[PDB]
This record gives sequence, structure tokens and C-alpha cells, in this order.
Amino acid sequence: KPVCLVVAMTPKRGIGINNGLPWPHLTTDFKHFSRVTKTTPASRFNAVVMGRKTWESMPRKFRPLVDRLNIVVSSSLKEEDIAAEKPQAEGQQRVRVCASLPAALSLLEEEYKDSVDQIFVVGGAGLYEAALSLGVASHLYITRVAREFPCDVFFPAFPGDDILSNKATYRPIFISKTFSDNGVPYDFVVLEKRRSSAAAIAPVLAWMDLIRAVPHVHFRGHEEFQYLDLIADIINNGRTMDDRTGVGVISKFGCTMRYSLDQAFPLLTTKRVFWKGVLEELLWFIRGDTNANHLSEKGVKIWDKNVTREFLDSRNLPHREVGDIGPGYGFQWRHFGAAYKDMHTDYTGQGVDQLKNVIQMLRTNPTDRRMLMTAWNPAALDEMALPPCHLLCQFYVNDQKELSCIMYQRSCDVGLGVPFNIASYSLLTLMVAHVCNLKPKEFIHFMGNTHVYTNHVEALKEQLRREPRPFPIVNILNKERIKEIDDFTAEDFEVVGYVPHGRIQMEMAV
Amino acid sequence: PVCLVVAMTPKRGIGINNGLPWPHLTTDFKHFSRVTKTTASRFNAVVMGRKTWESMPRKFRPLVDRLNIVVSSSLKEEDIAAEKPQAEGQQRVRVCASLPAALSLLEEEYKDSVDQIFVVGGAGLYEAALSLGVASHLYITRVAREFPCDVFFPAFPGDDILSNKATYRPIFISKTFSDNGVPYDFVVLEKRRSSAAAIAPVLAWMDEELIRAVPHVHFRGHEEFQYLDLIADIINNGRTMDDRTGVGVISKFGCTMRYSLDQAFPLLTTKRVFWKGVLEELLWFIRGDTNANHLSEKGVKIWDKNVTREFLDSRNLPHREVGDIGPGYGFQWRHFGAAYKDMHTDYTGQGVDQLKNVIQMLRTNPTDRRMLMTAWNPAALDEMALPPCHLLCQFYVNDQKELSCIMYQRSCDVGLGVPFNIASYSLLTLMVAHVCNLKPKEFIHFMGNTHVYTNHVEALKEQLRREPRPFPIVNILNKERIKEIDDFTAEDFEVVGYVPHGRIQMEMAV
Ligand SMILES: NC(=O)C1=CN([C@@H]2O[C@H](COP(=O)(O)OP(=O)(O)OC[C@H]3O[C@@H](n4cnc5c(N)ncnc54)[C@H](OP(=O)(O)O)[C@@H]3O)[C@@H](O)[C@H]2O)C=CC1
Ligand SMILES: NC(=O)C1=CN([C@@H]2O[C@H](COP(=O)(O)OP(=O)(O)OC[C@H]3O[C@@H](n4cnc5c(N)ncnc54)[C@H](OP(=O)(O)O)[C@@H]3O)[C@@H](O)[C@H]2O)C=CC1
Ligand SMILES: C#CCN(Cc1ccc2[nH]c(N)nc(=O)c2c1)c1ccc(C(=O)N[C@@H](CCC(=O)O)C(=O)O)cc1
Ligand SMILES: C#CCN(Cc1ccc2[nH]c(N)nc(=O)c2c1)c1ccc(C(=O)N[C@@H](CCC(=O)O)C(=O)O)cc1
Ligand SMILES: Cc1ncc(-c2cccc(N3CCN(c4cnc(N)nc4N)CC3)c2)cn1
Ligand SMILES: Cc1ncc(-c2cccc(N3CCN(c4cnc(N)nc4N)CC3)c2)cn1
Ligand SMILES: O=c1ccn([C@H]2C[C@H](O)[C@@H](COP(=O)(O)O)O2)c(=O)[nH]1
Ligand SMILES: O=c1ccn([C@H]2C[C@H](O)[C@@H](COP(=O)(O)O)O2)c(=O)[nH]1
Repeated sequence: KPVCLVVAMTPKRGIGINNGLPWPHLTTDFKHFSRVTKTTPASRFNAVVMGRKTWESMPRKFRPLVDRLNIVVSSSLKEEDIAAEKPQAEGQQRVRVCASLPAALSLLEEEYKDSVDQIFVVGGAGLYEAALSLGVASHLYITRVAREFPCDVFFPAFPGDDILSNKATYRPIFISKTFSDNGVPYDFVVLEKRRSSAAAIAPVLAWMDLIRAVPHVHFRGHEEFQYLDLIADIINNGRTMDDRTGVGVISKFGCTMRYSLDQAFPLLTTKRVFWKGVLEELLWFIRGDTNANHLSEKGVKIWDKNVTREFLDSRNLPHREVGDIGPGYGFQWRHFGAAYKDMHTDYTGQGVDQLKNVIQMLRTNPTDRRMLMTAWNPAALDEMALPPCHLLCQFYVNDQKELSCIMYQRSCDVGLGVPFNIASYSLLTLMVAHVCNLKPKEFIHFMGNTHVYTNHVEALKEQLRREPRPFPIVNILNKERIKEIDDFTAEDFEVVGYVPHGRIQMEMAV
Repeated sequence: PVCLVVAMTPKRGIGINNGLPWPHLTTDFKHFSRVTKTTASRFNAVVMGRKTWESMPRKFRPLVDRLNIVVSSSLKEEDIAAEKPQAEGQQRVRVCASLPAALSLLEEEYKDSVDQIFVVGGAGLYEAALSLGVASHLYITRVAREFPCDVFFPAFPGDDILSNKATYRPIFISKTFSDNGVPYDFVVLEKRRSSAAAIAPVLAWMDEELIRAVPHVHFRGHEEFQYLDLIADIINNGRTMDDRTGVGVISKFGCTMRYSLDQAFPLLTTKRVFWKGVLEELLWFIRGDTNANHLSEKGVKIWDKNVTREFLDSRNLPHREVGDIGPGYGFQWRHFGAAYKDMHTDYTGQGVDQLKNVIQMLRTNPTDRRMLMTAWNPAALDEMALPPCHLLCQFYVNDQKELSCIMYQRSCDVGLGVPFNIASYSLLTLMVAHVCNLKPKEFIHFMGNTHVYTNHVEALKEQLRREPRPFPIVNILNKERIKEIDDFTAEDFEVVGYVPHGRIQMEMAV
């Protein structure tokens, strides 16, 4: 009696154009559709109910949908029209035609009470709209396509449609990890209409034996749940400490996350991440550049507060020009151990080029276990505006030419920095994979002092009420031009299908 | 349906002079109470021998909320009537002439009143119960230290759970506890001879999918299961690769373990770990010593194969004397960045003493987030006999003056090195805690390239068939004398209650 809806949908609720699908073929989505509509426990089949145009949109070879009772809602098509279109295969059910959705559901009760198990409404907008109006839909199986495409047909507005993009309810109980086919990111959600072996162990367990992110979500496949759960874990279980800043901190020690890079890109969705910032900083690092004015001048001000006259003096660096971070990250990457003078100097050929070494080892001997890059130079710390937070990274290639990367971070501002750090090293992994002819597989985040500032806790709690959106894809453009790590520009990247929730203001502790 | 509850030394010792052999173990008593009390209006019964009844302090006898039965021919029910004032709600103590009689009485006069029957000592009752074959389960507290005893729990098939020599197999192994300088743990042996319905179909298509360590053990509380499961995980899921050595490897990337240091010490038990080796190497590191002959001369040969004329030449270090590891681990700890000459040189005051800095920061500003030590100096790598494996560690103090330590290891020989590395940095944590007036809490192991050599897999599979024993305690002796990190000697340590399985020979891949 209670129907399910099954649908794939752009963020703007688009489902169709020109009586076809808006996107190229999404293989995994089709598998899912088939598997959800066919699978059943009994001589009980499922029924699929569809509109006339949806029936017409389907290629002849696939229609009628096999092993499923097909019902078409139409006032023009007759059952004989359909029977005449293609010969009924033995064992399959003869396609029914009904005048409306109510009629289709009556027919299912009247003529098929003992025959059908589940009822699926499978489009188009006519049927989705009616089903929601009648209030007979218990569950929505929604494939969220993260890219927008030209569409002329749309899934109707519904309470809970904030799962799709920014503006009885339908709340998500299931959010998968991000898939991709043909350069299209997407994921799967399910919404629900809302409004004496063990007996011997038991007594010993008994004596031996709160903030949660979107707790209604039971299957937490989306990899962003690692970040969301880490926020909750620190707030619930962390310890309140003082620190350098004078601001409060709640901290934990020794934390881990890992993000797939093969299908999509972990640009967190639960608040907008400053992508221009990640890209510009990483290119700056790669250059060995220590002049934060080069960032500031492009609208990336992340380093400004730590390179003021004031902050440099608090660090006993009176001789530093404003903007000079000293021998920080990129300097140690490209010139480890070289004698620093200032940000204006040519250091070409001084010290160890760790990045070159890593790349050359990846290209020639990828089973080597010493493919590390470090920014932590105890001899140079006092000369830096700030000791590095992300201080070491290690590369690994498997049997399939898949590249993984670990980064160790001594100090993790979970609220502000962590999302930015995830994106930064995930991007570096993409860039290195490309230049070494490898496939990016995984970014692995190892975290030391993992903390949330006290002045962030109330904003972070709001963030935890948001369900994640599918991750976008990052494409490297102009691959043919790009042969070395130094070749990348700010323009050779495309972020595809990024649909985050709004910015949340969070003040940087200087 | 009877269960035995007992605490026992590795040699099966239970008693001396009609008392317990050990000082009071608080957690064991909690456990005993909780197991025997926890349950309708149905109580548990405890059955005990006369001497056991006499051994118990009057304040605790009879055992509250439990039907007490004493097995004796000399003692009388009436004696207990007037021995002590009887509370309402509690059951009158019964006396029976034998264990068979106690069990008959339970059937005859307490058919439905009682749930579980517990035999609670002493050797008279344990022996009878095992002879009758009426015991289904053993609740055994394994005391890891040996004590003078005159009374022993009987030999039983499966008593190899206690020390090295119808069956009793362990189904439960807890983590290691300690009270009054006594390590112990808890085992249980068993006598042998539509929210989810909507999610279901989507989960089914998403999973399109075997070594296990002592699989009969269902509750896997012992922290050594992290190591055992990591072995299994690599063998099951790892990828076969070549490597530097020419030997096969099966590898994974990005692995984690963490070990409590507050109660006991993670010296793995499933094979004997070379403790003299860990202690001597760590002291050597702390000295800044780079002469492996100093280790070799004490019977610690771990560095010999990597400091031969042959190996040094394969590394293009002809000018190195045999035994000179170059500017490796301890050199970088105590003298980061100093110009190396040879192992005979005084480097006092050259480079950065990272260990001193960490300790001074712990003693003066323990909320600082830069308490790191690194051995990874890209400028010096080519001069080293071997690039360091354990390359970075970070310290952390919470609000309770508890010290935790993270160590990052780029390359992990799971078979040979890992157990040794766990012990090494856990020990360093103890030493640092003491000298900084802190309480050791936790060692956290972060692992990069995590591998098992192919020529170890056969031996590792044997290792996985062994149940872990309780972890020992490591005590620092002569605490009063020891005020700085340099003060420790090879003699200021005591390892208490270590009862590992036998050595397993595993060749070092050179
Ligand atoms: N991305 C996705 O998940 C999905 C994509 N699609 C796309 O959607 C499009 C087709 O959907 P759409 O254009 O909305 O057409 P529909 O599938 O809704 O079919 C429209 C026709 O069906 C009949 N009908 C529908 N609703 C009613 C109603 N309430 N009462 C009576 N008759 C009704 C009428 O047939 P008649 O006029 O003969 O009486 C009507 O003209 C295509 O582009 C297709 O590719 C389809 C399914 C899902
Ligand atoms: N570590 C642990 O977990 C525990 C250890 N203990 C220790 O054990 C010691 C006492 O144990 P133990 O010396 O064996 O004494 P018991 O407590 O077993 O009592 C022995 C007496 O019980 C009676 N009895 C024993 N066996 C039988 C039998 N098969 N049939 C009939 N009557 C029997 C006899 O008294 P009678 O002649 O009157 O019948 C015998 O002298 C103490 O040191 C105590 O601290 C005790 C509890 C648990
Ligand atoms: C990490 C790192 C590099 N850094 C450097 C940097 C320097 C000092 C720091 N200090 C503290 N206390 N926390 C930090 O995260 C931090 C980060 C950054 C600094 C600022 C922003 C920032 O202003 N954030 C963006 C939004 C980014 C996001 O969504 O997370 C903004 O517009 O505010 C980002 C990165
Ligand atoms: C890590 C580390 C220290 N080290 C240093 C060290 C040096 C080179 C290495 N090389 C390789 N390939 N694997 C290693 O584990 C390794 C370890 C060790 C070296 C040897 C032994 C050894 O031959 N067996 C020990 C058993 C110790 C144990 O139980 O783990 C013995 O008793 O001889 C142990 C530790
Ligand atoms: C190239 C191509 N074009 C179309 C199809 C195809 C085959 C069978 C059915 C369909 N439909 C397209 C829309 N459908 C659908 C697809 N995906 C979800 N999640 N829900 C749906 N209702 C079911 C109907 C499309 C397969 N391959
Ligand atoms: C100082 C002190 N001395 C003795 C006791 C005490 C109190 C009640 C009972 C006992 N027993 C000691 C040994 N017992 C026991 C203890 N622990 C386990 N695991 N099994 C057991 N059977 C039960 C008998 C000991 C408590 N406190
Ligand atoms: O890439 C970065 C740079 C900085 N920080 C944060 C961590 C701390 O909150 C702060 C630096 O303070 P200390 O860890 O140096 O005390 O900046 C990050 O999280 N990531
Ligand atoms: O403390 C140590 C030192 C060495 N190794 C092992 C790891 C590797 O098997 C080998 C080092 O060889 P490379 O990682 O340099 O290839 O020694 C350890 O596990 N722990």
C-alpha cells in the first residue's frame, strides 16, 4: 500500500530534457535502479509505475522493464498499443495501462493483492507530483547528481528538499559515499516520510561497560562523516585546555581520517571551503615562495595576521620585512636546510629539493619506502613566523599504479584549518599523480593535537545539523601541457559539482 | 550448569596460609562481586569449602545477595546462625556434606529461586567440580606475577592460557589491569568437545564481497589484539610488492594502534620480545651514540648487519668504520643538524638538542603544541647507514598531568620490528613522564608503509593461534636518584609478571 519513489536529480531538481536524461550514462546509478526495483525475498514481483513520456523515453531494448510488473499511466496509450510495440516474453507480465496514479494503485490492490511485493513510482514529474500529493510515498530513493545540466522537467518541491541544494517532512536515513561516472559526481540517499555463550560473557561486560551529527542518518557512508564525527567526539570527549592564543581550546590527541580520491574530491560540503585559497597557497608552497604578499595581492589573506610588523616582533624577528614567513613550508620543501636571508633572494640550487626527490623516486622506483617530504627543520624554527602545522607527508604506490598520501599534522584547528588542509594535500596528491603517470587513490590524515577553539563550538553545533552533499570532482585541465610539478598554474583546475552549504564565520586565533 | 570463579598465578597458585597469596586486587574483587551478583525474583548461589569460608573476613561473610552454601562435615548450619546477626531479605546459609549434595539441594529445595551456580573455592571444590565434569565455564583472573602459594588450582586441558607447558577454550580476554603492583586480566573459558528494510536492497548491491587470530575468542579486550588483527589484515587485504631487500613484501598504507601505559606495559606476549634489546638501544639513542659496537658488545646485535663493511659500501660509504651508523637516530635527537665526522667524536653542544627542548617544554609549558622530536634530516640521509624508520614523535599533556606520545614510523616490519618499536617508545614515554613529574597515559603508533615479509607469513600464522597473556608491569627503580633523562641506566628497570609464549625465529631482511 505505501509506495516508494526512485529518482535521479540535479541539485535544481532537474530530471529530464528533450524526453531523455540530462546527463551521460551513469552506470552505477542504473545498477542501483535495477537492484532496488528487482530485489525481493516467495513467488512475490515488484511493480514499477511510470508516466507515458517516461515509457517513451526508455530505449525499446529495455522496455518493458524485466522481472517487474510495468504499469503506465496514460489516457492516450492503450494496452494493445504497447502489446503491439514488442512481443511479450514468456514468464513476464503483460503491461497494464491506467488513467491516473490512484487508478494504478487500485488495480494493484484489486487484481494483484497476492502477486506484488513493493510498489515503485519511477517518473516522471507527473507521477512524482501525484504520489507526493496523495501522501502515499513512504521512502524516496534519490540519486543526487552533483552537476547541473540543461533540464526541462523537474522533480517537485518537497519539505526536506534542502538535501539537494541551498534555499510531513522527508528526512534522510541513508547517505552513501560519492560515486562518479563519465565525469559526473553523484551519491545515493534514502529519505523517509516523518512528521548461553553470550549469557556467560554478559555479566563481565556489564561491570566493564552528548552531541551527534545529523543523528537521524543511520547509514553514514559519506566520508564527510569522519570530519563531522571528529567534531562531535572532541566536543563530547575532549579536554578543555589553555594554549598559546589565550583563547580556550578543547583537545584530543591522535586522530585519523582518510578520503578516497579515485571517484571524487573531498572538498567538504557542510560549509563552503575557500578553494581559491587552497589552490593559491599550494602553488605558492611549490614555488618555494616565502612572501605572503604574493598571496595577499590575489585576495588570499590567510597569512596576513602572522606576518605583520607586530606579530614578527612578538617572535623576535625585527629584521623581517612585512610578509616574510621566513624559511617556512615551501622553502623547506624545495630548499631544505639552505641558509635563509629574505623572501627576495634566489635560492635556486641551495639545500635539498625534497619535492623533486619524491617525484623522481615515484617515477623510477615506486616501491621505495623513503618517499617523504618534511617542513620540520628544528635548526630553522626560530626564523619562521610560525612553526609548520602540516609537517610531513609520505607517498605510496601499490601494484596498480595507484598513489596514496599520508600527511602528519602536529596541530589541527578542526573548525577552521582541517577542511582546508584536507583539500590542500588531496590536491597535491592529484598533481603528483598526474606528473608521475599515476592514479590518485587515497589521502590519509594523521593528526596530533586535534582541537576546537571555544569560540567555535556554537557555530560547529549548527554545522553538525547539516547533511553532507555529494563531493565534487576536480579536473586537471591542459594535461598535455603539464609535465612537471612546476608547470601547474592557477588556471589548470576545474571544480565540478560543488554544492556546499553556506559559509559559517569563524574567527582565526592569531 | 555450574561455573567456576577463581584468581590464579601462572603456576595455578591460589592460596597460602589459608589466605590469598597477593596484596588486595580491587578490580578483581569488583569483578567477582559483579559476576556472582548480576542476574525475575531469581538469586545466584555461591558454593565454597570450609577453609574458604574461614579465610573470608567476618565483615564480608555471608556474601550478600547470594545464597551461600558451605561444603563441610565438621561445621554446622547452626554455628552460622549465631556466628553473626542475620539480615531480612537474605537467604540462610546452608551446609552440605559434598559438592554432589550441594547440587542436589539446589535442585530439591531451590528449583526456580536461583539462576546461576558458582563454585568459589577452594581447591577441594574446584577439584571435585572438574572431576564431576559439571563446570561449563571458568571465570579466571590471571595474576601475572608468581607468589608463594601452598594451594593450587588443578591441572586442566587448556591450562596453557596461564603459562607455557573435553577442553576449555577462551571466549573472552580482557585488557590488562593492575592493583598494588600486580598485573592481571580476566578470561572466561568454555568447556568444548522498515527503516532497515528500505536501506537493505541498496546495501546489498554496494557490498560485492581468511586469516583470523584465535577466532574462538569473541570478546577481544586485550590490546594485543590490535597487533594480531593488523597481521591478519595485511595478510588478507595487503598487496604483494617487491622492495629494497629482494624478499617479497605484503603491504598496506596508513595504520594505527594505541596502547595504555597507566596500568601495564605493552610488551607483546604472543612471542617473547627482546627487552634487553629495547632497553639498551633506547639508552644508546638517548646518549646520541652512533657506534653499534657499543650495542654488539652487550649482546645486542640488531644493528650489526647494517653496519658491515659490505653494507656500508653498498651505500657508498667506504670511509665509514665498521659499526658507524652515521648521523642516525640519537645523533639527530641530541644534535640535530650538526656536521657529522665519525662515531668517536664529541659533538657536545653542536646542533639542536631536541630531547632537552621537549623535556623543558613539558616541565614549563605543557600546553605547547610543538613538543616534537624528529630523526628525519634530508641533509644527512645519504650519510646514514639506514634512513630512520621511526622518524618523529610528539608529546601531549592533558589537564590531569597525563602524558601521551605519538610516534610516526615510515616503514614497519610488522613481524620483527613493530613489537620492538611499541616497547621502545612506550618505555621512552615512561622515562619522560618520570623526569617531568607526569603520569604516563598512552602510546599512539602511526604507521606508514606497513608490511609483512613473505618469509615470515608461515611463522606469523603460528603466532596467530596463540591467545595473549596479561601484559607485565615495568617499574622504574631508584626514582629518587633519577632527575634528568641522562641519569637512567640499564639497571633502573624491573619487568614484572612477563609470561610470553616462546620465541619465534624470524630472520632480519638486510
Ligand atoms: N532522472 C530521473 O530520475 C528520471 C528521468 N525521467 C525523465 O523525465 C521525462 C519524462 O517525464 P515527464 O515529462 O514528466 O512525463 P511523465 O513521465 O510524467 O508522463 C507524462 C504523461 O503521463 C501521463 N500522466 C502523468 N501524470 C499524470 C497524472 N497525474 N494524471 C494523468 N495522467 C498523467 C499523461 O499521459 P497522457 O498525456 O497520454 O494522458 C502525461 O501526459 C523524460 O525526460 C525522462 O527521461 C523519467 C523518469 C525519472
Ligand atoms: N585465589 C582464589 O581465587 C581462591 C583461593 N582460595 C584459597 O584457597 C585456600 C583454601 O582452599 P582449600 O585448602 O582447598 O580449602 P577449601 O576451601 O576447598 O575447603 C577444604 C575443606 O572442604 C571440605 N572438602 C573439600 N573437598 C571436599 C570434597 N570433595 N568433598 C567433601 N568435602 C570436601 C573438607 O572439610 P570437611 O572435612 O569439613 O568436609 C576440606 O577440609 C585459602 O588459602 C584461600 O585463600 C579460596 C577461594 C578462591
Ligand atoms: C589550514 C590552513 C592554512 N591557513 C593558515 C592558518 C594560519 C593560522 C591559523 N591559526 C589558527 N588558530 N587556526 C588556523 O586554522 C590557522 C590557519 C589558513 C588560514 C586562514 C584561513 C581562513 O580564513 N579560512 C577561510 C575559509 C576556509 C575553510 O572553509 O576552512 C576563510 O575565508 O575564513 C584558511 C586557512
Ligand atoms: C625495531 C627494531 C629493533 N631492531 C633493529 C632493526 C634493524 C633493521 C631491520 N630491518 C628489517 N628489515 N626489519 C627489522 O625489523 C629491522 C630492525 C631489531 C633488529 C633485529 C631483531 C632480531 O633479529 N630479532 C630479535 C627479536 C626481537 C623481537 O621480539 O621483536 C632478537 O631477539 O634477535 C630485532 C630488532
Ligand atoms: C543510454 C541510456 N539511456 C536510458 C537508459 C534507461 C534504461 C531503462 C530505464 C531508464 N529510465 C531513466 C530514468 N529512470 C531512473 C533512473 N535512475 C533513477 N535513480 N531513477 C529512475 N527512475 C528509470 C527509467 C533509462 C539506459 N541507457
Ligand atoms: C582484604 C580483603 N581480604 C579478603 C577479601 C575477600 C572478601 C570476600 C571474598 C574473598 N575471597 C577471595 C577469593 N575469592 C575470589 C576472588 N577473585 C576471584 N576472581 N575469584 C574468587 N573466588 C572469593 C573469596 C576475599 C576482601 N578484602
Ligand atoms: O595548516 C595549518 C596551519 C595552522 N593550523 C592551526 C593549528 C593551531 O590552531 C594553530 C597554530 O598554533 P600552534 O599549533 O603553533 O600553537 O594554527 C592548522 O590547523 N593548519
Ligand atoms: O625501527 C625499525 C627499523 C627498521 N624497521 C624495518 C622496516 C623495513 O622492513 C626495514 C627498513 O628498510 P627500508 O624501509 O629503508 O626499505 O626495517 C622497522 O620495522 N623498525
